[PDB]
Amino acid sequence: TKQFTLPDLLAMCPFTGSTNPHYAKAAAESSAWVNSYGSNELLVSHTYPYAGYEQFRTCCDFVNLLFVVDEVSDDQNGQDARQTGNVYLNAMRDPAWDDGSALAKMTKEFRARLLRYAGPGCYRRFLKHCEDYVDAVAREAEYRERGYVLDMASFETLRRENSAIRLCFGLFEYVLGVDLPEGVFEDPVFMTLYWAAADMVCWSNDVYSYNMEQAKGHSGNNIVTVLMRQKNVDLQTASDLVGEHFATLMDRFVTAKGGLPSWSPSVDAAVSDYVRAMEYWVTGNLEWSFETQRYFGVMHAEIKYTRLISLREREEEEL
Repeated sequence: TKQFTLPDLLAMCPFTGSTNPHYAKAAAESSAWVNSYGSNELLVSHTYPYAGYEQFRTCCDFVNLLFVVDEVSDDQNGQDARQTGNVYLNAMRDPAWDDGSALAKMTKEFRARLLRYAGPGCYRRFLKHCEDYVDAVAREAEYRERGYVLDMASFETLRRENSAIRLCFGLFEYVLGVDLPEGVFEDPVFMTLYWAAADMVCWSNDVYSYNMEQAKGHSGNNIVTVLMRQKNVDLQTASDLVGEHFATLMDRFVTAKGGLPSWSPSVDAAVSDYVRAMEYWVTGNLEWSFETQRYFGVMHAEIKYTRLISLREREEEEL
């Protein structure tokens, strides 16, 4: 198999995306903050287009910090990657903790930003998602250095955490300025929307990044690889099944959305803000994927329309 075509995820997406007007200034400041120790911030602008200046700058700094942790991690063994995670995690959990390293200082800077406006529920859930993320990144490093590909159900549990999508959803309440009450997170209809959206991001990202990951021997943390080995199907079929799974979760989302409970007028208004935020992430991640060069190369703009991934075209650009 020398080429395949990506599923038309944007055709399946009934939502209208937007961008953040504070991108130009806030992205540059966050690029400068990183450098002191633009494409990463574009994802943030697309996924948090409603965020105010200071909240959008916090979001930019946080995603960059994940990109830093992810990139240091992907180049490490299981022992070292776990050590990198514990620096991020200890600096998040413990105000007294700080080993003087660059990563701890970056973490503490972000923590201070988040703690200006984060409520007690946002911070509690966020630390919990920090522990799960670090563990999953550590394990992901362990499995990559061993050659071990997970079975599908084990893989989703792990990918849901090492994607850091629960941390990004975990900023909604910081950006919007409100803690949701615990009963909302326990409602089965709301959990349905949360997981459908979380998984839509994970699955689209994987089919888009598959070609880059496999060129780098990084493709075992990817649903396309898991589908091909667990289902014994070829690459185009794996693509096909990712498109089918995306459209089914999208069906689940638009339908569940129409059925949420009513708590109170102030809680219902915040719930609705949270749901639009999830929709914005799904759509913005699709649009950003063809705007950056990192998944599809120089032709990424044209690939938006052809959806063709070709080895010869790869060989044409590499030469």
